[PDB]
Amino acid sequence: SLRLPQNPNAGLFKQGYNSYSNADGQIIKSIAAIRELHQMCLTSMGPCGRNKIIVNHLGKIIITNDAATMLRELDIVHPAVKVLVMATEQQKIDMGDGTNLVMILAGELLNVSEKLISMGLSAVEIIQGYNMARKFTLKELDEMVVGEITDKNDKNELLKMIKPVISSKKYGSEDILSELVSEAVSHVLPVAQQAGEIPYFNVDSIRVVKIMGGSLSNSTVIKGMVFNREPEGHVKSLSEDKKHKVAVFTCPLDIANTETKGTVLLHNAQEMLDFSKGEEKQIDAMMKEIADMGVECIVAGAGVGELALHYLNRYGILVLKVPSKFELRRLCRVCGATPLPRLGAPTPEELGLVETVKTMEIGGDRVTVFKQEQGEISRTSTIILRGATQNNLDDIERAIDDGVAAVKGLMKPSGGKLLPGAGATEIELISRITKYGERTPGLLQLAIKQFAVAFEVVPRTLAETAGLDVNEVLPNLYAAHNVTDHLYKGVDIDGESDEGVKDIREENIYDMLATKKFAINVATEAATTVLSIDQIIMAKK
Amino acid sequence: SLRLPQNPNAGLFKQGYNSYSNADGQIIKSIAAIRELHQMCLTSMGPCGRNKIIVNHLGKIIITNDAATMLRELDIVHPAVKVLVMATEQQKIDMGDGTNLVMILAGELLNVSEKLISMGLSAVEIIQGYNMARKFTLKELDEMVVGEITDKNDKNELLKMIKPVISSKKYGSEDILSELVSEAVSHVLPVAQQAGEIPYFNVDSIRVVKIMGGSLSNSTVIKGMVFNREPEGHVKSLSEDKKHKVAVFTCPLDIANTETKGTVLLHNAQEMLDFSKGEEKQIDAMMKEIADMGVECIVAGAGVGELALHYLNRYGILVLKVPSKFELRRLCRVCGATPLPRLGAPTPEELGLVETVKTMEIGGDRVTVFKQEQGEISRTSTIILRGATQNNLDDIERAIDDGVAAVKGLMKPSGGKLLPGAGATEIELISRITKYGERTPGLLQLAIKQFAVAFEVVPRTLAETAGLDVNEVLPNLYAAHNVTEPGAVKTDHLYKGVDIDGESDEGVKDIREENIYDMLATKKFAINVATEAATTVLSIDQIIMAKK
Amino acid sequence: SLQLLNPKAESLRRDAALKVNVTSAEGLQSVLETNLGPKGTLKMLVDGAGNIKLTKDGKVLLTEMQIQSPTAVLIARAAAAQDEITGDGTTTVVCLVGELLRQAHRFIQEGVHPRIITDGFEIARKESMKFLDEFKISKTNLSNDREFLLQVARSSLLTKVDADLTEVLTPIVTDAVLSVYDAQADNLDLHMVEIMQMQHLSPKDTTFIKGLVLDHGGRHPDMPTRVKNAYVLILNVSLEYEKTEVNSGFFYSSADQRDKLAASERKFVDAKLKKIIDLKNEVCGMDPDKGFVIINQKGIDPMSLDVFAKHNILALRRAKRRNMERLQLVTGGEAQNSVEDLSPQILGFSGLVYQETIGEEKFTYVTENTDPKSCTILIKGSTHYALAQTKDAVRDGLRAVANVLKDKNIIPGAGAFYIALSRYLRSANMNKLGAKGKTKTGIEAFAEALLVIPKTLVKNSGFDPLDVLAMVEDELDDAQDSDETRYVGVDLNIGDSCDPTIEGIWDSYRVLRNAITGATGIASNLLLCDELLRAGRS
Ligand SMILES: Nc1ncnc2c1ncn2[C@@H]1O[C@H](COP(=O)(O)OP(=O)(O)O)[C@@H](O)[C@H]1O
Ligand SMILES: Nc1ncnc2c1ncn2[C@@H]1O[C@H](COP(=O)(O)OP(=O)(O)O)[C@@H](O)[C@H]1O
Ligand SMILES: Nc1ncnc2c1ncn2[C@@H]1O[C@H](COP(=O)(O)OP(=O)(O)O)[C@@H](O)[C@H]1O
Ligand SMILES: [Mg+2]
Ligand SMILES: [Mg+2]
Ligand SMILES: [Mg+2]
Repeated sequence: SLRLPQNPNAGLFKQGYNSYSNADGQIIKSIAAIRELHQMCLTSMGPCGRNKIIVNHLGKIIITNDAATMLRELDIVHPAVKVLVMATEQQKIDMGDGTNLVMILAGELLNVSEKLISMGLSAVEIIQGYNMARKFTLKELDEMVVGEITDKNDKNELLKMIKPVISSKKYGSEDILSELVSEAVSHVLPVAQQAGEIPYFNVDSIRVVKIMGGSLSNSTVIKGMVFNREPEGHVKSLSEDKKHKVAVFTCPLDIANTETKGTVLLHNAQEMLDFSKGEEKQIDAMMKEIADMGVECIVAGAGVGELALHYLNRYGILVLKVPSKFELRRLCRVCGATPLPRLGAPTPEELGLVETVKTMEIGGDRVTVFKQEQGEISRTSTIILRGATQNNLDDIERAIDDGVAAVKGLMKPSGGKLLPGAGATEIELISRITKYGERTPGLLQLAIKQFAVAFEVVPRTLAETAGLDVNEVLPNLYAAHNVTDHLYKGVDIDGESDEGVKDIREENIYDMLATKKFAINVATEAATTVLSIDQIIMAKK
Repeated sequence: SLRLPQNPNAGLFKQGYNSYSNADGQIIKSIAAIRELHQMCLTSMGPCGRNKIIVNHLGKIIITNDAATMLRELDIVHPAVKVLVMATEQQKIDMGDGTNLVMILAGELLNVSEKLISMGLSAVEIIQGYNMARKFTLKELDEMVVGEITDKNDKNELLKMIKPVISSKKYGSEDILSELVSEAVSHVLPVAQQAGEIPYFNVDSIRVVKIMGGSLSNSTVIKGMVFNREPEGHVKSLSEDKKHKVAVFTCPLDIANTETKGTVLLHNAQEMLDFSKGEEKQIDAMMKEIADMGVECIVAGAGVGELALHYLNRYGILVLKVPSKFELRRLCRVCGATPLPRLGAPTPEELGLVETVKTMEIGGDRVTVFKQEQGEISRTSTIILRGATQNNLDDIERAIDDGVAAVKGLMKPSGGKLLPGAGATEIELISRITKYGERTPGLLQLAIKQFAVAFEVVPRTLAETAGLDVNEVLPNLYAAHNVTEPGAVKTDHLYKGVDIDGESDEGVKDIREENIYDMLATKKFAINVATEAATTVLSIDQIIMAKK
Repeated sequence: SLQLLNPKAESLRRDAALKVNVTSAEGLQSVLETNLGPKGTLKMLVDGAGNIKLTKDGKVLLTEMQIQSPTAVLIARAAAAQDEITGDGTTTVVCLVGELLRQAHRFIQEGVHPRIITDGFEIARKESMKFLDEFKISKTNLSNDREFLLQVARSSLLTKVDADLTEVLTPIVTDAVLSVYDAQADNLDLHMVEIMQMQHLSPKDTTFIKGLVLDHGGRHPDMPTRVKNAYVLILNVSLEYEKTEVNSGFFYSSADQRDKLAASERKFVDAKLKKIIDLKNEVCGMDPDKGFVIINQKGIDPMSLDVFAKHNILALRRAKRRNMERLQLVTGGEAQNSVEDLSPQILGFSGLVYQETIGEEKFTYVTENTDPKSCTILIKGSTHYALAQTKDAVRDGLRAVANVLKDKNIIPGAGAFYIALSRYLRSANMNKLGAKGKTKTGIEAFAEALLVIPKTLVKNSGFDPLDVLAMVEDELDDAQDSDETRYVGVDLNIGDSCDPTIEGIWDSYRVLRNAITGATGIASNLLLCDELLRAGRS
């Protein structure tokens, strides 16, 4: 009675495999273990949320209070957590908004369902309960809409759109960053009396150029872009020509050499004497044609030779490398020209227009600025960020990426209508689902009630970060909905929040309809998978 | 696929425990394990047998031709081989004769059983076969017996008894070794003819003291005994006749001290003056009653004090040390004295009779001799065995124990009941047991047949060790028994046997004129214990070991 | 639940705890399956010391081989505890728990609860107790049938040893048991019957001695060896020296006073020897024909042995506690401790006392008593394992035959008890029973588990076990309608049925009763256990 018989199925699967089935207690092991990371996204929620510093294995430090950026770097051994990880990444790549609700609503459905499993309700019935509750949630959100927008062009109308998104990440900066993003969208959208038929928009239109140093208030908007690059050859005129035609060549400016390797063959010395002048006259025949039409700027992606640069210096033509291929096409969108791997000659139809190009230092480093006034632009803009630390500017970039991603979420579908925010529609869904559970008798009614209780974390998480008592403002808020005016009740965050009532229209806090629908679906599908599994099979390392 | 499950439910027992069933040819392996040390016994049976070196972990070496002796030192792993060790150990303790046979017969019964188990005979029938063969074997040994001793003491009859026994262990020369035993047997036996008393003989009576140096021809037969002692006071040749007296005391020759805190106590100077002289006068007064009885030698049992020694050698009383129990008891049987632990007067009836006590140089060290004379004979005589190598002294000494053990075989049964030796007793049972197999029906006939084939090892071994070809010597001997008993009485074909040295063909010129025979009591228990050795090994079909 | 609590632990639950109890049961069953029956295989046990001990008893196999499994140690205590008081039925308990677990485990896989299954075993066990009353047969002990005791003795001895040892050792037990029955009818096994080791000619030379044999003899040569009429004397007083509670020095002053005080050592011993001489003076008549012997429980001083040797009084020292409790039964005398009050009534009687010695040891034989109330069984043997094999055979044989005289009933064996319970449990009306629900298979599981024992006897003989029960089933189908009460058996010689009433195969009453009771309790407790774990400080 000292050594056990060692589980005589040990002839089966190797020691590295670990089984954690149910009955043994898998659900109890999982729902709990994940409460640690549930508090991470809960503390980082709201305008007063705390950012989290994540140092990866390489050492690149990041500080972001989202959920998709954090969990991407966290090497998590627990498999049940990873269902929540890439489910949040789906929200990042598709909509770019709601990572946090997903990590929070998906985890709370597992936390609140502790009562159902512990009481002894069937796991199969719980999946059917949340699925039917999911369908009722999607149908009911359409009726609580009061922000039906149809203009979606002017800048003041975006104050109900961008400023709630920017107010979440770093609440202290609202008017400054909203002016940068809203002015960027106005430059992106074309000037027209009526632009319809689903005009195209992409996240790559608005780029972010991070410059070290300078206060956030000193930032400005640039219609072109700004590269950390050294110009060569001459100083610009900056007002003399009034406009500049810019040719963008994929291939470098050099004598056309083949892909297969060759060399110089000379049978006699007569060709040796003319070979020194032949290379000069060869490029001169191709370079003189470019200068006739007045191309005052050339952009060659590959390395430019010194012989080609020498002929361009005397005529005063600007040169630029732009080695990366992705950022090469964005410059073409500004001027409105096409790429040309052939040398050929410049044509008027394929060549664009650029007002001026000027060179200075913004944060000590010399950069090239492609700002133009009175010119025609189409889907291009940049926001020059000035900040004290690179760690803080990284969060401003992702905040802007989430802001412009919401613009993609609006203009791509037919309607991206608003909803009441600040803990207004979430408590309404608790009343709707509470009334829905009594309409259908059956054993699944317990699942319908507990699905509503999971939505409680949204108001109190704003109160917990605000340093307020949850047991005072949360039940007091229910008395305000008794009865339009009752729909616009929300959670106040201020020193005068003892009353617990603040009107939404005074500050215009709103949320998107499509963002919450996609978040509720991915959250329910995430909880559906974790509650459906019973056995989890590991492996060695 | 890369690794087996390595025998699941093996944690029922410890990892060191292992099982060994009859399957997987393991009973054949146990027969092969017997075959390893059994072949060592082939070259050790017979008069031409070769001794064996056995170096123990301590370094004590014993060189020998006897099975029971060699198997004591070897540490054995196989349990089935240990059955042969304890079976031969039983043979040495009870009869002291016929130990190789226990080993060579029981090993060959397992050899021929290798053929029987391979044929498909059940193990239960194998035991029934040898038991029915054993009852017929022991029955016929009493039928084909010839000759008897009929006299406890005779010069010529003992040559027929001792000589074939010691011929196996250290043959050498026949006469010089046999006369030492036959002379010593006559001294210790209580003859007492025409009285009707029961004979009595002890194995511990005859004992051999090993002394280095000399040669085997210079060995003599001492009437008394001998130790390697030194007299303390003085040495005496004792040329005075008119025999001395002997007094044996088991307690030390000293003042009987108090067992509980013997300590002096002297209150005044009057006791201090007399306490020193009181011990002298007290020890002297006890010696007066001992000295007036005419005793001249006292054998002490423990350490003797110096003050007691001063008064003993005053009157010329010899002192002898015997610091052990058995060394003191063996000496009383010689002179026939009754010891008393008291320090008083020995009783005259209890005083022993020893004529002379000599001290001479034999092995370079001091020894004390107690030779008696023809008058007033004694028992528990010794044999001075001289030799060059100490290892040869050990094996010759155990040959006397085997010869003395053979003399024990005459006392208990009704008589001698000698049998013909030199393979004649084995080869005769082959024909009788073979005929017995033909008379009995059933599937046990093959067990009876193989039991006869196992008895061929004695003539096959003696022919192999004798440097002869067994293929020609063995079937030449069968012709004497294939010409079975014709109508004429007094047939002399039973005494035909193998021969170690001499004539060609080999049937020996009788074992007769040669005067070599075997004892019935040795063959009875040897075949009994050898069959039990094969019975216990063949009856078990599963073996379990631990730690190896 | 256990891994976060204990940093290191092992836990099996709800499928492995059931597989462990069944797999360990089937594993331990396969060890003792081949040993069960008369044609079973022997089993030796050799440890690292190298000693050898041979026996077929399951208790010796279990209580000598260390075992690590937690299930088998309960089977070891169950097999040991049943045998320690009863002396028979060791492997039967292992086969029942070895078979009842696997026979129920198939239905646990079907989904039947362990609670209601074990409820069926308990109510089925009560039916077997009611069946023992009708199945047993009454036997009157006043007849004093010696042939009936011979057949009971051959039941156990044929299982352990062969027919050669059984025939010679059977009447050794019968002569010892024939004296057990008396007017008081009080059974006494441990004090009356004993076993003693002696390396001698062979196991076949075991003989019966009616008196008490002792493992010691006379130390001095002159003391008598053989005595015709020896009147024993029991004395628990120690006649050597005694150190005397703190008593210290014999402070001697002069040299003459030294030995004068040393002579007082004899005065305490001689004061007790004089009482023996005064007792010998009363029984001094016919001194050459008669004799006297003294047996002491403690040691005797060698100085005093010469006193007994001069008067030709035989001396025996350092006897056991049990032998002092047996001299009164053999010789008929009475015990004494102090030397103050003596009488001739307490002296026993013996018709023959002789000694025989081999090697260094010496044995004293006493026999030819007038009315011996006890006796001994001096077993002979060759090797140490031969004595151990005869130890377990005589230990299990005496307990089996002794239980027949305790009660007035005896159970026939050879599968008659198990085959009879099979038809009883499979044909009895269930409405008479109080069990309902899913107790249908519990009756069939325990009823079918009993069939595996009598065919395990056949598995050692090599015949087909299922075919030799065909005619057995056909015999009982016609025996009920033929109006003839007979009990069938299982003869392994020819592979056909038999009758244990005429063949002499029998079994004790409390063996099968305690076996099923102990087996049902252990097997039920192992089924209800659904979790195994190890935890503790070390
Ligand atoms: N000044 C404010 N007053 C009231 N509520 C606010 C204020 N600023 C932000 N909020 C609330 O904080 C919440 C933060 O939500 P967040 O997790 O950023 O949205 P998402 O999950 O879609 O990215 C918003 O729902 C918003 O209603
Ligand atoms: N000189 C001889 N000639 C023929 N046979 C002999 C001779 N010496 C011995 N033998 C035979 O050899 C056998 C050897 O017996 P063995 O077992 O060695 O006796 P021990 O028990 O003394 O060792 C004897 O039985 C005897 O018949
Ligand atoms: N010669 C035989 N013929 C038929 N049955 C026998 C014979 N010997 C033993 N048995 C049976 O073997 C069973 C076990 O016997 P025993 O060895 O006394 O108990 P255990 O095997 O439990 O120690 C008994 O039930 C008995 O009926
Ligand atoms: Mg947001
Ligand atoms: Mg011999
Ligand atoms: Mg039994």
